[PDB]
Amino acid sequence: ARVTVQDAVEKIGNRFDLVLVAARRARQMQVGGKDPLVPEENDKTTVIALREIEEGLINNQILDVRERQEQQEQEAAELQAVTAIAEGRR
Amino acid sequence: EFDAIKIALASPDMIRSWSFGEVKKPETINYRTFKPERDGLFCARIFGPVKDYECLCGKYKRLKHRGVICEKCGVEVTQTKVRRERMGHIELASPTAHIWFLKSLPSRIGLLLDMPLRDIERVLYFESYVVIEGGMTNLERQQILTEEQYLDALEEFGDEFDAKMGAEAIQALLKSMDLEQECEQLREELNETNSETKRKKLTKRIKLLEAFVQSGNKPEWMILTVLPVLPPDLRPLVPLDGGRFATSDLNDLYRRVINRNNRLKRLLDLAAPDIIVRNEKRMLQEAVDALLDNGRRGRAITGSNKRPLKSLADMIKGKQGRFRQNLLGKRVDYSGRSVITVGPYLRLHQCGLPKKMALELFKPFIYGKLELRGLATTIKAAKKMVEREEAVVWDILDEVIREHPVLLNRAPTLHRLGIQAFEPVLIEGKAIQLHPLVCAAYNADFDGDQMAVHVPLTLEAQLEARALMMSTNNILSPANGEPIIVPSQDVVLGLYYMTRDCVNAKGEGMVLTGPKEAERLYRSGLASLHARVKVRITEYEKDANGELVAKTSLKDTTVGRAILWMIVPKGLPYSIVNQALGKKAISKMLNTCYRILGLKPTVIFADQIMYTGFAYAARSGASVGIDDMVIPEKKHEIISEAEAEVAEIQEQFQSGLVTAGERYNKVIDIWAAANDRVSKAMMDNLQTETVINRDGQEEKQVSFNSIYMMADSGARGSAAQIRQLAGMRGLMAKPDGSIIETPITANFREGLNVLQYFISTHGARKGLADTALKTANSGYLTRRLVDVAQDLVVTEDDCGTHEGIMMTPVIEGGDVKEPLRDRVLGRVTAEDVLKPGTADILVPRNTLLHEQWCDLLEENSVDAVKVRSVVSCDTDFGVCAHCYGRDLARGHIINKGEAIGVIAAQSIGEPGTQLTMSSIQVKNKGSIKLSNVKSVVNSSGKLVITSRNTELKLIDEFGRTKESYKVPYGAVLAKGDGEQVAGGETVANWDPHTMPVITEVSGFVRFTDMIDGQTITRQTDELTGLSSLVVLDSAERTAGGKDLRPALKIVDAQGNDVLIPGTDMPAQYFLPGKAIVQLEDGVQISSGDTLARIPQTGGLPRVADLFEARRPKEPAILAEISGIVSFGKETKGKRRLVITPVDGSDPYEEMIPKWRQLNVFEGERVERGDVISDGPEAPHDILRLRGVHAVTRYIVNEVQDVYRLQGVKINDKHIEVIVRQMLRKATIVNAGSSDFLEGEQVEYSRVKIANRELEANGKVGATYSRDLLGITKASLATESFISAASFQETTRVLTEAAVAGKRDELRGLKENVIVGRLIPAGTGYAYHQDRMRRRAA
Amino acid sequence: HARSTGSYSLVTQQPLGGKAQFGGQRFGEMEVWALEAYGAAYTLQEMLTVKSDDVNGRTKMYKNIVDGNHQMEPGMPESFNVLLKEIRSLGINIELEDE
DNA sequence: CCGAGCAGCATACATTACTTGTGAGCGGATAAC
DNA sequence: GTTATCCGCTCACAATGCCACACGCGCTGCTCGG
Ligand SMILES: [Mg+2]
Ligand SMILES: [Zn+2]
Ligand SMILES: [Zn+2]
Repeated sequence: ARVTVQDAVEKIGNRFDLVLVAARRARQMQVGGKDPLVPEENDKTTVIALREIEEGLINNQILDVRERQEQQEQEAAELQAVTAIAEGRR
Repeated sequence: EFDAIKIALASPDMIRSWSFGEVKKPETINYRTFKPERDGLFCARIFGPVKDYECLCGKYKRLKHRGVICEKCGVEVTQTKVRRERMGHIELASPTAHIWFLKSLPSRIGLLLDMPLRDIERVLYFESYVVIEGGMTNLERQQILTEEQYLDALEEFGDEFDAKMGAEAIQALLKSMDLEQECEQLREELNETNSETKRKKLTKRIKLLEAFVQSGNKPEWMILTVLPVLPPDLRPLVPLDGGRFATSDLNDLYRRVINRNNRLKRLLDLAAPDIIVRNEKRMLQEAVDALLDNGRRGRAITGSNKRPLKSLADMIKGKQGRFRQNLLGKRVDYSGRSVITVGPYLRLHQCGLPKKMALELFKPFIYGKLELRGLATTIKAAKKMVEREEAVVWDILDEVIREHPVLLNRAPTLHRLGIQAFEPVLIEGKAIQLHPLVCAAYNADFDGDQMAVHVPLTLEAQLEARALMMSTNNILSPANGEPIIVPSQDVVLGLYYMTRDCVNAKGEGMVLTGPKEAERLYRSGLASLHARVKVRITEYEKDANGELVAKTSLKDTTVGRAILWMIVPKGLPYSIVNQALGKKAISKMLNTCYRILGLKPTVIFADQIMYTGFAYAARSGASVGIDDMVIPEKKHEIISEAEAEVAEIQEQFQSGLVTAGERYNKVIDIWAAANDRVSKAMMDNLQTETVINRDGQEEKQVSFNSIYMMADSGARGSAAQIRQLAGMRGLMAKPDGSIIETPITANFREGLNVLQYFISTHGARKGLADTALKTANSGYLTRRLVDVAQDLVVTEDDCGTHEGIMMTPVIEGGDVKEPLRDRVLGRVTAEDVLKPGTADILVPRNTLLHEQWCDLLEENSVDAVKVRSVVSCDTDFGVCAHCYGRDLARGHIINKGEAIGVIAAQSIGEPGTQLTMSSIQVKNKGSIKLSNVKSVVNSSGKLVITSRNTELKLIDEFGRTKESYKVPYGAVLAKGDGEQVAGGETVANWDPHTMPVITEVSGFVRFTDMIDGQTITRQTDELTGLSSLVVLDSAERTAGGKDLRPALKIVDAQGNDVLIPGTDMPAQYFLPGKAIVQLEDGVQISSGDTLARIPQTGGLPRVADLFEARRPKEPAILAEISGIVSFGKETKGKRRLVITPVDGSDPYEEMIPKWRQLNVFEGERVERGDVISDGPEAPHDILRLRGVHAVTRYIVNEVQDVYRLQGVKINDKHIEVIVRQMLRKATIVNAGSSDFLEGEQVEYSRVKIANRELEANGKVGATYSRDLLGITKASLATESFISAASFQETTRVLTEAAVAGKRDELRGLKENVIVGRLIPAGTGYAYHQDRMRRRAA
Repeated sequence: HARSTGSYSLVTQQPLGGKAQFGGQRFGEMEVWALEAYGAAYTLQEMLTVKSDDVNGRTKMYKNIVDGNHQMEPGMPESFNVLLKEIRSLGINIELEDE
C-alpha cells in the first residue's frame, strides 16, 4: 500500500537517491530475485522496495554491504571448487 | 561510447573517405524494372543491396555469403540497413563555393579575406575578375577586375599577372594566403592604430584567424571540390499504389546538380568554348548553392508546383527541421490518447482508464504474464488469446497493473504539472476519468479537451513516476508556495451550503451528543441541514510536539458543520470549520492541515472533502432559475435620474456652457456613478432579501438565493459578473479603447437592444482576438526562456560567498504592494541580519529563512535583509544549493540536482496566457525622511528642493519605511525632517512645467550676456504689463546667438560675485532655452527664487522586451562619472557635453541629441547614475553604471509589477535565475598575464576561473566587465553549441562552431537530451557525478 | 486509440503519427521540459531512446519485458545518426569524440 | 504516326501582391585635424 | 582631403503546441518506340 513517499524520503533525505536505491533494490528483487524482506501483499516489486525502504531496513550502505558479502561467499565457494579441480587434474 | 562532440570543416580527402563510390548518372530508378539504375542516386553497387542479404542480380541469396560482392552486378551482399549509412561523393567538374560560408553574416570568406562581400559575390558568379599574387604590375593581390580592365592589363602584361575568375579563383586566393603570417601582422598592427572601430573590426578578424589556425581547418576547404551526397535511404523515393513514386525534393536537387556536372565535364572535353564553359560553371555553382540552401539566390521551384524545394538546411532548421521535429521532441510508440470525462469517485492518486486502451498499451506485459502462467506457450498463441480476449486475459491485465503507474498529459503542457503520474483503474467506454482536483491543476476543462497517456515501462521509470510525478507529490506550484490542489467549484458550493445558518430551520435549538448523532438526526429527515444547535465535540490538539490531547467542548454550531466535522483528521481545532466556510476558507483549511498534520492525512482529508462536498451539493440541489436573479426596484429610477442628469448636461453643452471634452468627461462620470449606485443597490437587495422570522416578528440574514450563493462562496463568478448580469451592464469600450458615452443601461435578464449588443460584441471580439494572439506569443516567449536557462542545475551545496541583494518590501508610493515577509520567505540570509538594536545578531549568517524566522523578523520589524540570491552565487557552471534557497513546491532546501532553470522558465512562461496585449498626499503618520536631498530654505520657512535624486519617505512609528515618493527638482516643503504629519496633508506640490533657477545663496543678481533682441526677446505681459523676457539659448534662436551665453551671476548686495556657503565656488547660474525670466536686472534675489521657468506595451510585449533588454525608444541617458557639467560645440553630430571629474580627467565629451529635452543644468555637479534626459533606463547602461545588483533589482521589480498588475504571483527566484543567465557573458578590459585578448567576449565563469588559477600563482588576473545580452542572443552565445544550434538559428551557429572547431562537451540538459543518454538534472545527476568522478579520473 | 508497437517511419526510425497510421502520441518540446523539470531522468531517457528509436535497443526492450524484466539497454537514437548524416552531407564534418 | 519516356525548363513571362518586428552589416553624409 | 563618425537602407531571421481530416503531388514537346 503506497500512496506517498514521504516516509521513504525521510529515511533517505533526497528523492533522487531514494528512487535510485529503491530501483536498485527492486531490480535485485525482480531478476535473480532476493526474497522480499517485508511480507508482500501480492504487490509489484516497486512498492515492495519502497516499503522495505520506509520501514528502515534498506539503504545505500546496506545494499553495498550485502553485495560485498555475496561477493565474498561466491569467491570463497568458487575458489574451493577450482582448487578441487586443480587437484583433480594433476 | 563518448563524452564530447567535435565539429569542423571537411577536407576533400575526408569527404572522399566517407564515400563508398562516385555517383555519375542522374536517373534514379528504371520504371519498366523497379531497380536502382547503375551508378545513380540509388545505385546498389555504390550504396548497398536492396533486398536483405541478397545480391542485386539474384546470384547470391544466403547468409553463407555475408561479405562477398557479386560479379554480375557487383554489390556487397549484406544487410539492407547499410543503405541507411553509406554516403556517396560527387567529383565536381570544377570547384564551387559553399553557400553557407558565403552568405551567413558575417560571411566567413569575407572576413577571412578582407574583401567586401559584394565583390566576392560578383567574382564567384562569373561576372568579374580577381588578380592574384600581385605581380610586377601595380595590381594588389586582393584587387578585382571587370572585363575591360582585365583585357587591357592582359595587353599590357601577358604574364606575371594572373587574373582568375570564379570559384577556383577564390580557392587559389585562399590557398595562397598564409594564415599565421597575416595573423601576426594584424596582431602587431592592432597595437598601432586608431580609432576603436578599425580596432574592433580587426580584433574580430584576428579572432577569426586565431580560431582558424588553432583548429585543424584549412581555408581552401571552405570551397567545395567533392560534394558528398546523403545516404539514399535517408531520402527515400516513397512509392504510391502503382508506380507514382513521390520524388523527395532532395533527389530532385541532386539530379539537377549531377546533371550540371556531367554536362559541364562533357563541355570541358569538347575544346571548351570559353564563354560557354564560363556560364556553365556559373550555372553549376548556382545549382550547388540551391542544393546546400534553396534560400539565397532566388529559388529552385519544382515543376508546376509553385513552392521552393527542401534543401539540406531546410531539413535541419525550423519547426520541421530535425532538431525541433525529431531530436528534441520525438513521437512515442508506446502510448495513446483519448477524451477525458470527470469520474469523481476515484481517489486522488487513481485515474480512470478504458479497457480498450489498457489492453492495447500493456500488451507486452500481458504476453509476459501469460507466458508465466503458461496459459499460452508460444508468443503467437498469446497474441491470439489477446485477440479473442478470453475471460482470463482480463484477470491477467487487472493483475499486471495493480501498482504499475501511468502518465497523463494535457495538450499544451505550459508548466511542470502538465504531466502527472496516476494509478490506472479499469473502466468501460473510451473516456479517461481523472480526479477533478488535478483537472483543475492541468488547467483542463471538460469541453472535450483531450489528454494523452503514457506507460513507463522500465523499472526505474515506474518507480520514478511513483516517487516524483505522482499526484500525491505535486501539491504546491513550483512558482508559488501556494497549494495547487484547490477545490474549484461544485464542492465549495456543497460545503458552503452545508455550513450556513437559517435563523429558523427545523431542528433549531437541540443538543447533540456528537457529530455522528447530528448526522443520524439529519439523514432521518428530522433536522435541517443547517440549524443552530449545541453540539459536543472533541477537537484534538498537540500541546507538546507529538502529543494529542482532547478537550471535549460543548460548542454552539449548526448540524451541517457538525456533520462536516466527521472528516477533520484528529488535528485542526474546531475554529477551522465553525465559520461560513467559503472557498478561500477551504483553501485555508487545506493549507493549515498540510501545515500541521503533514501530507498523507492531508491528501486523505482533501479526498474526503471532495467526496462530501459533491455529496451534499447534490443533496442540496442548488439550481439557478430566471426568478433567482433579482432587479432592484430603484434601478429603473436610478437610470431615469441619471438620464435626466445627462440630458441637462448635454443641453448645457449645446447651450454653450461647457467644452465638448469636459462635457464628455462629465457624462461618463455621472454614468459611472449611476452604475456604481445600481450595482450597490442590487447587491444590498439581493444578498439580504431573505427576511425570515423566528418565534415572532422578523430577522434578516445573508441570502439563500442560488445566485450569490454561487458567488459569496466564491464557487463561480465574482460580484462584478453578477452586477453585469442582474444590475446594469455599465459602460463599454470602443474598439480603439475609448469609452462610449451612452452605456448599456440594460442587463442580461432583461432585453438588450441591437446597439447595446453590438457594443458588447466590440468588447468580446477584442478579448477573443487578444487571447488568440497572446497564446502563440507566450508560447514563443516560454520557448525562448527554457532555452537560455536549460543548463542550470544545482550542483554545489554551499558556494561560500557573502554577496546577496538587499531585499526590502516594495513601496510604489502608496501602500506597500508587497511586504518583506513574502519577498524573503525561504531564502538564506547573506549577512547575519541583526535587529535595529545593534550589536545583537538576530539571525546567523547562513539561516534558511523558513516561516518562524520570518515571524521573528516581523516581530522585530526589520526594514530590509541581505539575502543570498542566485545572481551572485559563485558556482562554476552551476549554482549552489543555498543561493537558490527554499525549494518551492516543497518545504526543505533544494536537493542537488533539481534543474532550477527549466522550472523557472516554466513558472515564468505559464501565466503568460493571463497577461494582456503634481502634488504629494501622505496617508499615514510618522517621521518624514528625505534621502539624498540638497535643498534651500526660501523666504517663507519652507524648503525648496534643488536636486534631482531627492527621495521623500514617510516612516511609521516602528521606524520602518511606509511610503516613498520622488520629489523632483523645484518642489516646496510644508514640513522638514522629523516632522510628524497626518495623512492627506499636501507636504509638497509643484508646477510640472517649471524647472526653476532657484538660488541657494541670496543677495543680488547681475547679468553676463543677458541682452535683448539678439539673445533674448522682450515682451510685455499684455494681461498686466510686466516686462517679461524669453531668453533663448544658442539652439532656440537662430545662429545669431550661438556663442552668446547668458549667465546669472549671484552677486553680493553691491554687484560682485560671492561664493557658495560651504565651498569657494560661486553660483554662475547659466540658463536653458525658453527661459521666461521675470526678475529684471539688479533686482534682489531671495534664496530659492524662480530666476526662470521652463516647461517640459503594458503586457506580454512588456515582459518580452524586458527580458530581451532591448534599448527602449530614446532611453534615459545617465552620467558615466561624477563632476561638474559643461557643454561644448553645438551640432557636433550631437551637442557636446562633458562632466569634469573631481580630480580625474574627462577624456569623453559625450554627444547628446540636441533636440530632445536635456534635464541637466550647466552648474550642476552630477554624480554618475543620474538622469540626464528622462525616460526608460536601458538595462545595458543600468548594469554598466551601477553593477549587477542594480540591474537585477530593476528587472525583477519591473516584471513583478507587470505580473502583480494581472493578479498572478511569481516568486522572484525564477526571474533571478533568468537574469543570472542573461548576464553570464563577460567582456575583458585589460589583457593581464592571462592569454585573453582585450575586446574578446568570454564567459564570466571561464574568465573567473582563469583569474582564480592565475591568482594561485603570482601573476595578475584580467579585469572583466559583466555583459548583458537579450535572452535570445545570450543563448546563442553559449559555450556549448548543440544547444544554441537546436534553439533558434542552426545555420549561423553551425558555420561558426565549425570554422572554429568548437568541440562541444555535452555537460548540459538539452545536449544530453539530443544524444539520448541520461540528463545531468535528475537521478542522472547521480549518474553523471559517478561518471565524472570515475570515468574522468 | 493507443499504440503498443507497430510500423515506424522509414527515414527516421520513429513511430508514425496519426490515428489512421496506427501511430502513437508525440512527446513534444514542452512535454520534455516538463518531464525534465521533475528529476525524471530515467523516464525521459527511456522515452527518448528505447521507446521510439535505437531499433536494436527497442527490440531488446520488447524481448526483455515479455520475459518479466523491466531493464533497458539504451543507445543512440537513429534520428541523431540521421542528423549526423545530414550535416556530414553538407561540407561540415561532425564526429563523435573518441573518449 | 502517333503512343510512351525524358531533361532540364520561374513556363519566357512580369510572374509580381502593405507595413511584422528586430538586429545587424553597409554606404553616403559629417565633424575634426 | 582625409580619417574616423554616424545615420538611414536593405536584408536575414523568428512567428505555441498537439490532434484530426481532407486534397494534391510536372511536364512536355523532344526522345525512344514499334
Ligand atoms: Mg477546454
Ligand atoms: Zn549480382
Ligand atoms: Zn552560491
